[PDB]
Amino acid sequence: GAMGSMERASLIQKAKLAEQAERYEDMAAFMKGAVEKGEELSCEERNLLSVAYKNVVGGQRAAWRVLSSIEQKSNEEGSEEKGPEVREYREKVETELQGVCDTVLGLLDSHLIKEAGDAESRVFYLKMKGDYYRYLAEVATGDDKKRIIDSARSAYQEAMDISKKEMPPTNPIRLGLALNFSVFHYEIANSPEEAISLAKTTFDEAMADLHTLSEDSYKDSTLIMQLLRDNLTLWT
Amino acid sequence: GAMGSMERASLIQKAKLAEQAERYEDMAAFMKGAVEKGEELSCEERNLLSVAYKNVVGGQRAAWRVLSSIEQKSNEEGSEEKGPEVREYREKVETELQGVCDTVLGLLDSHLIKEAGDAESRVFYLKMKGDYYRYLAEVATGDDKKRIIDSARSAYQEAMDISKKEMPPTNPIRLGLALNFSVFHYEIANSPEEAISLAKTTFDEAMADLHTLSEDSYKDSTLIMQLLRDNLTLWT
Amino acid sequence: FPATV
Amino acid sequence: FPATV
Ligand SMILES: *CC(=O)NCC1CCN(C(=O)C2(Nc3ccccc3)CCNCC2)CC1
Ligand SMILES: *CC(=O)NCC1CCN(C(=O)C2(Nc3ccccc3)CCNCC2)CC1
Ligand SMILES: [Mg+2]
Ligand SMILES: [Mg+2]
Ligand SMILES: [Mg+2]
Ligand SMILES: [Mg+2]
Repeated sequence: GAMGSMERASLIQKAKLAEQAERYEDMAAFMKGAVEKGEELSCEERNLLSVAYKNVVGGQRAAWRVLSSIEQKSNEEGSEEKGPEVREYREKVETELQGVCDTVLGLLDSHLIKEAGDAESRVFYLKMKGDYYRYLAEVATGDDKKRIIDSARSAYQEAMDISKKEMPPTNPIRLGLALNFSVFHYEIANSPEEAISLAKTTFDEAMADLHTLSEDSYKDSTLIMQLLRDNLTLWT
Repeated sequence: GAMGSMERASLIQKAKLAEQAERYEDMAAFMKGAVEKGEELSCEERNLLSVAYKNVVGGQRAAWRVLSSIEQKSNEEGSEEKGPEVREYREKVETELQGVCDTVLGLLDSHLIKEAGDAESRVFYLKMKGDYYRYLAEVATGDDKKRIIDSARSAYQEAMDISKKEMPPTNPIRLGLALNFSVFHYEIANSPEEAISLAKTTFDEAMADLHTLSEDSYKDSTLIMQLLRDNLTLWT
Repeated sequence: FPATV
Repeated sequence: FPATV
């Protein structure tokens, strides 16, 4: 690790600076360094880790979709042959994306998940594990595609089971997990009914628990509830 | 060069794909590879090169300004000491920026400028040389700061002298050069009057030559004339 | 594209 | 910040 010589606190400080500067690749590298110190992450630190990689992989996924679209068009009838370049460059971006996903999955496996005993931390990491397997699934086309999809499903399901037992239906982690697992069902598992059912039930159960919340908690929960509604609107 | 094994045409094709995917670091690497094949660039290829590096360095400059602002605030009275991290991370971004500038200046020196005989190509490259010395000047604080500033000035002045002799006052390259040299005067050389005079004279001389243009040329020229006006509005 | 967090 | 191209 190129970050092995830097203090944990300095890596966290720099991650925050990198965020302010919209330098998400640097932010992710700093957070990887922090994780690799081997201490558990606080809530704030878990959020820095997730923001960093979400932004990096988000950019890769957007690029991959642009390139995949061009490639798909090149394989329509009447399309002029332009050689291997579009495929090569899509493969290049794809490989980089896979690399980032493998890096995140690696941090989760060594050793964030196994050390996470509190529900909020364990659910957060298992949601991340489902998310990064989901990104792998989006680009998977070969022998392991079903196993990649199942790895996402398994991680999300474990997270769901803990979240339903240990957290209130308005908990933002529980909500965000449900949002993303619903998208997994719709976009990856070819299960739009499961996606819709999950989003609806999650929204309605949260609605019924809002009365217990402070103004600030209410704000946090309703923000994610609106994303559930936005998806339901898209799908129905 | 990691691009040494790829065909020139394939590098150009991939630069265009990278642009579509907003992958400007890749775009710049592809264009560096293309330049390093040692053939002159066409007009379209020169524009790919400039777009790629402008976007890369533009992002670095924005980040550097965010970090420099934080650093400057940390050195005000009553500011709590937070250690070396802000300076270190500003230095890191700064060094990367300098590296990109040195890379571009290197391509121009080896051997784009010396092979550029037509006015449009020579002015384009010398404008780029002024621009990348200007970015070096923005972060320069030491013994060589005056020489960096003079290197920008010298390149812009050579470009200006050729452009006035060989190109019409509406030529977009001539206009863009004047725009940027005007900003050099205002922001780098502490010469706001020179900046204003240059922008005004350039705008007025272009206005008087618009009658000679097609609709498409008129569109190209007026777009850059509006940037001159925007700056004049900012400065007066 | 649907929302995720 | 002023415009450049
Ligand atoms: C305490 C802890 O472990 N995490 C804090 C939570 C995650 C961040 N958060 C959010 O509402 C956003 N992000 C996520 C929500 C749910 C799961 C993962 C991430 C919602 C989207 N905007 C950014 C913050 C608050 C609770
Ligand atoms: C033929 C040739 O060598 N170059 C084409 C010119 C540069 C691109 N261009 C422009 O108007 C934009 N960029 C630049 C203008 C002037 C100098 C350098 C770059 C103007 C800003 N939007 C992108 C194109 C047309 C002529
Ligand atoms: Mg592949
Ligand atoms: Mg159910
Ligand atoms: Mg320095
Ligand atoms: Mg004059």
